[PDB]
Amino acid sequence: MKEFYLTVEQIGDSIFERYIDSNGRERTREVEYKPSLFAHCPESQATKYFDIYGKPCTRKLFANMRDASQWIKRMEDIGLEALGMDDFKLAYLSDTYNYEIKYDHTKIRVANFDIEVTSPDGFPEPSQAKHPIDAITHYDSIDDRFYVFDLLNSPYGNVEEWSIEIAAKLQEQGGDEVPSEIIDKIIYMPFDNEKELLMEYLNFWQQKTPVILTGWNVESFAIPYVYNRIKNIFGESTAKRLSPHRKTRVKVIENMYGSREIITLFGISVLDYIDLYKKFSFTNQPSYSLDYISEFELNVGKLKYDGPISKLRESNHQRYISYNIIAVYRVLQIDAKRQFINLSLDMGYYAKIQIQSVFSPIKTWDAIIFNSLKEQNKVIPQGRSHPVQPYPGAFVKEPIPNRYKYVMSFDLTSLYPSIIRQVNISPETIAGTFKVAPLHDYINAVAERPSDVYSCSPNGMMYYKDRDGVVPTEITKVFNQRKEHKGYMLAAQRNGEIIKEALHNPNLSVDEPLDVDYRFDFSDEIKEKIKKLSAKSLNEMLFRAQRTEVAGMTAQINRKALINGLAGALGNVWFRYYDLRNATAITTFGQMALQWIERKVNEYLNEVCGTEGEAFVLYGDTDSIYVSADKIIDKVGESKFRDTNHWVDFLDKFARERMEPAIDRGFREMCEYMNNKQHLMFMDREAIAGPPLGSKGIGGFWTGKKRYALNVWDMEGTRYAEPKLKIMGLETQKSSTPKAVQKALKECIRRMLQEGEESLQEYFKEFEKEFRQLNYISIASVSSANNIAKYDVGGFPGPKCPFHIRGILTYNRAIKGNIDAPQVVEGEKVYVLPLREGNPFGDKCIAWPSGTEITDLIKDDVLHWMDYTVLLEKTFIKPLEGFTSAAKLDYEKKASLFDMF
DNA sequence: TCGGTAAGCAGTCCGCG
DNA sequence: GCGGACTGCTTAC
Ligand SMILES: Cc1cn([C@H]2C[C@H](O)[C@@H](COP(=O)(O)OP(=O)(O)OP(=O)(O)O)O2)c(=O)[nH]c1=O
Ligand SMILES: [Ca+2]
Ligand SMILES: [Ca+2]
Ligand SMILES: [Ca+2]
Ligand SMILES: [Ca+2]
Repeated sequence: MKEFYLTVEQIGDSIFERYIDSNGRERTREVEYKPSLFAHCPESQATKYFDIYGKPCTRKLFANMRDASQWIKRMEDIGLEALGMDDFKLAYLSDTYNYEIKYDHTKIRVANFDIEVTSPDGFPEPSQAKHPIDAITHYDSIDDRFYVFDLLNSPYGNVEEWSIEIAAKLQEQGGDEVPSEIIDKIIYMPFDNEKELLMEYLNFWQQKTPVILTGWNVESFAIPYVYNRIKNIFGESTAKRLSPHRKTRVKVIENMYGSREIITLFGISVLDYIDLYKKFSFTNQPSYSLDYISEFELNVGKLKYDGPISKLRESNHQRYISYNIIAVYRVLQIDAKRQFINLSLDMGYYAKIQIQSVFSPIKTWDAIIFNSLKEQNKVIPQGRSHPVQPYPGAFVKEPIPNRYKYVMSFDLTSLYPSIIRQVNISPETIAGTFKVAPLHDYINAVAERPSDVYSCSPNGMMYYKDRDGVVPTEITKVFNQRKEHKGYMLAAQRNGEIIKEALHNPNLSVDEPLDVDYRFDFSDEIKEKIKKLSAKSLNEMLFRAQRTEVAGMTAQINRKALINGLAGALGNVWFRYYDLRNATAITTFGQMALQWIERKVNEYLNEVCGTEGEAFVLYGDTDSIYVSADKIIDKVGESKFRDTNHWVDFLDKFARERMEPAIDRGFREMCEYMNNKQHLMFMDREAIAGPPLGSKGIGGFWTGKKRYALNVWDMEGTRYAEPKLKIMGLETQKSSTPKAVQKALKECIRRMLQEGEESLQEYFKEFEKEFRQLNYISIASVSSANNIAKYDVGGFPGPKCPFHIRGILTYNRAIKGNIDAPQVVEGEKVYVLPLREGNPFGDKCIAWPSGTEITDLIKDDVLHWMDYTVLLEKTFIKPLEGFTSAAKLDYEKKASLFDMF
């Protein structure tokens, strides 16, 4: 097999590399790598190395990496550019793996672990590590085993061994329900003392050294705790055995308001799963406890126990250990679904970076561009210091707030990357500038044509047309990968809808789910077989189709995020290729493209309808337009359609056969006007929306910019079994909105769009009457909580104290003195409830850590004093009033002359 | 929360005769 | 009471 790296580090003058050799074995080597850097040289000097602008360079080979670093410093002292890859390990990988890396995940040791630490006096601080580690569960992907290290004797209690037999039993048998599929994979090791436990764990780690190390909060808790505890008991040298090269560093992570410490383990790649999830999931959750995320992702129930976690080991050691094991498994289950480790490996090996560097789009693109340029013996520029400067972004149209009955939307494919490719925007393709007219003049095609030679953006920049820049070349490669995965995602989505339709008529039989590839549209033969399947088999197939869609979504949306990240990196001062001329060339071209095509679409539809000056485009944001289709439907007449699907078909065909060719002609003209390199503005129909045929539903409404709701029948070629609400920006979509209120507001919207005013009034009346019975957690608001200290004046709110922070201060006074009460953590999320006048907490609200029940001490008083009237007005009535006023509807029935009968 | 801009709403403070 | 200046937080792209 072809060799591939696992990890790489620089330690002084050596590169330490772990890798898989040509025979598939894991090896380690230390290499005295001699790096090269570059200086500009005279034109009359033979070289094969050129910078990105075509100026000749001489290569300087150093005796060691320290010599190279010192040379960079002296070049700064002189005032001359020091060119080349200054991150020597990236250069090492580029020289050692000079081909497209083909990796074999089965050879990569991925470890998932979790620790338990009993603590009487609050949260066990990892930097102190003053309490025994009393359990470790460590799953190894190569062994496919859960290694369980269990402390039986502690200063906080002596316990009996954990029983695998009880662990396996149902909770209704008094068991812990450890999933049967992992029971045979557990290797249980009990210990008489903590010193022996940790010594054995280190010997185990030496034998089975993680390449990828993951788990939940491992970077901020488990790793520093284990390192510091071993340090405290045995000394520094022993703790450093967690690194295969015996090297560690305390790293200070700084933010806006403070800092924290993590431990860097040289020769390991730590990918904390909470951080993978936050980067790659595109969710914003009210809590990031593993129980909360597990319930959201997997629909598994919360891990139930009695009393505080600090007393769990002593009271129920059996459950304590089972729950440690289950926590490790839940992370593996989330990854089986979301496939974030797979994604990280794919992108890391593609770029040729340390795998943990996938968190940084700047580092990722630096490496991709470096490797690409090196292939042509070109030499990268030195990174420079720049002051942070604001720059302009997208255009968003101000919509007229209203109901909109029939709507079709259109959207540009991969806009910012397509602009980069069309215009040919790159550091080395800058050709010069032209004299800019107001943007309006380009939009309306009255400005002078910018150039007869170069490719232009309306910010004034011109670009070469003779050859593609490196940024367009490399962005195209990742875009093509994205396109492939998006295809699989959409096919799985369409396949899912076929199964949903079939589920209306399930067959009374015993059979099996079909063995199919859900990434490809079902054949006619498969469709025929599906129509004969049982509900059991169909539901299994739906679950599998949906898992295939999730896998495709992970792969496509994150490749989209990477290519959009390159457009953004051009506007980040830490990027080697930072240039506001290029960042603004992208965003300004986008503003023009949207407004240009709004004009062309209005012109086309006014012509087909025989009117003048009427606005068909009701809204647009960045690269999308929303078109009123009422007049199109009315030209046919509603009574002429057989059912909803009939007019949906008609609009689908109108969009494809009439509107898209008109849009294409419009953009081709724009490409010629700007003299661009290649026409790549591809705007296809996205949504077809409207009320059910014959209903009193309103179809859709807008309240303002980035705030609308549509009843959608077809999305990007997926024809839904049931209409789907597309809601953007409204409170239903915000993590700050109470869970039960999101649900109620969504039902109000559904009723408005699908059924009409009377239906809305009926539901509102019921919600208002019953909502006080809702569980307190479900009606609590949520907020991140920063700067608690800034606003705390002797335990009371200082000037301008935010509402949620006020709630935290209230909580802190109520729990004062208690060492075991859950503390609110700076920067994390809290639940918030309003309090009625004259409550014993002495303020108008209270807040506590999100994802948790409020502590028993004050729970009774919180429930008794919760202000339901304020809660309802603020979270439900006010947003609903906004929706209904915009849609010209009433949520309460107004008096009529009929009330007289 | 270590890792592009536009823009909405909640809440504080305070003016507005 | 509602709007502007401002902070804080959270979305849509
Ligand atoms: C979603 C998103 C968009 N944008 C910018 C760049 C996008 O090209 C532009 C439009 O966003 P989108 O229409 O969401 O995305 P897209 O056009 O890149 O891709 P698709 O093919 O799925 O339509 O907004 C960002 O800069 N960052 C982001 O996270
Ligand atoms: Ca735990
Ligand atoms: Ca788009
Ligand atoms: Ca059937
Ligand atoms: Ca869009």
